[PDB]
Parts: sequence; structure tokens; C-alpha cells
Amino acid sequence: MPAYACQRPTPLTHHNTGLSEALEILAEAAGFEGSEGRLLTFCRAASVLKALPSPVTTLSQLQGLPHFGEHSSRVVQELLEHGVCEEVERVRRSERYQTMKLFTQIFGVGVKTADRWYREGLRTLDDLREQPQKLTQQQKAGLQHHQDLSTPVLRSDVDALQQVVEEAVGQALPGATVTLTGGFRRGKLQGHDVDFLITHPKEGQEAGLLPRVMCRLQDQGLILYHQHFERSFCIFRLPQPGSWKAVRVDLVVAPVSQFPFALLSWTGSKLFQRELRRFSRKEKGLWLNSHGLFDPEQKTFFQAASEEDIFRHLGLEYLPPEQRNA
DNA sequence: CGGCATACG
DNA sequence: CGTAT
DNA sequence: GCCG
Ligand SMILES: [Cl-]
Ligand SMILES: [Mg+2]
Ligand SMILES: [Mg+2]
Ligand code: NA
Ligand code: NA
Repeated sequence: MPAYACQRPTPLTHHNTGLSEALEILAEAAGFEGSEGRLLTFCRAASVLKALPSPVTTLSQLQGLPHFGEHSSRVVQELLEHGVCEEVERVRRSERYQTMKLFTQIFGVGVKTADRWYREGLRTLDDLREQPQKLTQQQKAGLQHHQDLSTPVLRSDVDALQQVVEEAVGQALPGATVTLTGGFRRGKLQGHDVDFLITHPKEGQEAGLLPRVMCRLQDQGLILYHQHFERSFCIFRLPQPGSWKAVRVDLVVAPVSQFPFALLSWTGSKLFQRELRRFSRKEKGLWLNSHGLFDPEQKTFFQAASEEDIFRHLGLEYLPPEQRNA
């Protein structure tokens, strides 16, 4: 078992679902407390289990696995022996965990804002609605639409959204293309948002594109919220039988020269990308981001024509999106 | 021990 | 500060 | 919390 998540295939569904979910509770709780190192270890340990070819049934099967030390091994041991890990259950029922989860799930609210509100004594969404003077416009929109944004987005929803985005993109710039990214490109059947990557085959033609796209979507009455650039974090009005629902949609523009890097980045998973960038820098001495791959010795950028190119330039076996579910 | 990904709005 | 993978 |  290699030590980096980008070195091994990780499918969307796997054979250690309960164990990985427990470790991810502890990762999430660590994040709520600002312990980024511990969050990363618990995420990595959970991801190792997702990459295994069969269920862990005995503690000895953790021997030699990366990112399993005394703490993560104890969690697994308790789940194997008793079906439950006392630390995990204590987190789950804690007021701190439940409230931080509720508040950070709001669009426009991060850990720091949620923690401040928690320390002020706030606990519920209606507590927040009672004092709207304290909310940003983004937070107001997140709170108004919270119920819809908590409802899973389905694949049928995604196909509908892609058509309306393509229509607006086609008027904004003929020849521009729309690619589905994020979790849906990795094969998810449900999600909490939809991610799109937009480019144009002629380098430079994509400059100024996103404002033209957003203006056209807003004129069609489809935008319930946006910040108005090359990234837009929107709330769309999606038709439903006899009604509609609010859906989070992210629109990103990249020049075609950078498209492979942007596609790789926005397809994720989040952990896969962190691990890939860590691997690039620490093992290969190359600096990776959503724009390119930089050699800091030669001071040159690696031209890539495909995701396959990027994996090759990092010395990694290619993984299709469906195997990047770290 | 230091390090833990990297960007944009 | 928030957002994203 | 774990690795190198
Ligand atoms: Cl980036
Ligand atoms: Mg997404
Ligand atoms: Mg997200
Ligand atoms: Na949030
Ligand atoms: Na998104």
C-alpha cells in the first residue's frame, strides 16, 4: 500500500465503508477545532481503507498500512470488537460537533465564523435568522436556501443544468465548451453541488467570458444568488415538477493551455489533489496547481495536452476520475 | 523535530 | 473572512 | 496524528 493517495486507485464504493466513515467523523471534528494536521491524518487513514481490496476483519490486517498508528488503530479495533467506537460516538452526540456541522454547512459560513457564533451561545438556524444584521449577503442567501441546499442533487438534475449552462455559454462565446467536473465526473450519483469547467479551443478567447455567461443566466431568471473573474459560486433555480429548487453550481473558466490542469484539479477529490500536490513537491520537486506544473530549478512550466500527460510527467500510473475518490 | 496543497472572490 | 477541488 |  503506497503512502500517497495519488499512487493507488480509490473507487467510489468499497469494502470498509463503516470504518472509513468513523475515521472521517474524527477528521471532521479535528477540523472544527482547527487541528489541520490531525484532520489530514484521519482523512488519509480513512482513504487507505477505501483503497483496500476486501474488508478489514482483524486488527493484524492494519500492520504495515500507512497512516495507521496508535489512535486510528484503536478506533478500528473498537469497531471490530464492539461495533462502535466510544470516542466517535461521543463526538457524534456532542453539542459542539452538531452545531459546528450545522453552521459550517451554511453557504458563507466557515469554521471561524461558526466557532465565533458557538462561543456567543448560538445553536440553531433560527438563532441566526433572529439577528440578520450580523449576516453577510452571502450568509443570508445560504440561510434562506439552506433547506434546498441540504437536499441531494441527482444525476438528472445535472443533465438539466448542463444544458442551460451550455445555452448561455454558446451565446456568450460561440465555440466555448462546458465540461462536468467534481464529484459527478468521479461517478457520484448524488451530490450537494454541480461543478462545471468552461474553456474555448482558441487560446485567449476565454478572457472576459464568465461575466458574459453570468449576465445571460441572470437574464433568464435562473440565478437566485451570485457574487456579482474566473470562478463563480452560484445558487441556481432548477425546475422541478410544478415547482423548482435551489441548487449550488460552480462555474470555472480556464484557458485551453491550462485546461488539463484545471480539469485535474476540479475533478478532485479534495484529498486526492492535496496528496497529488504534496507528492509533486516532496517526491518530484515540481510545484502543481490548477494552472500548471512548474519546475523551480529550470524555471519552466510543463505543457500538458491531457490529464494523462500530467500523470506521466509526475511518474504516476494514470488513474481515471472514478479511481480518484480518495 | 517540521511538515502537512493551493488557489480565487 | 468566504469559496473550491 | 502520523511520517520521514
Ligand atoms: Cl490551484
Ligand atoms: Mg462538487
Ligand atoms: Mg465542497
Ligand atoms: Na459553509
Ligand atoms: Na463545487
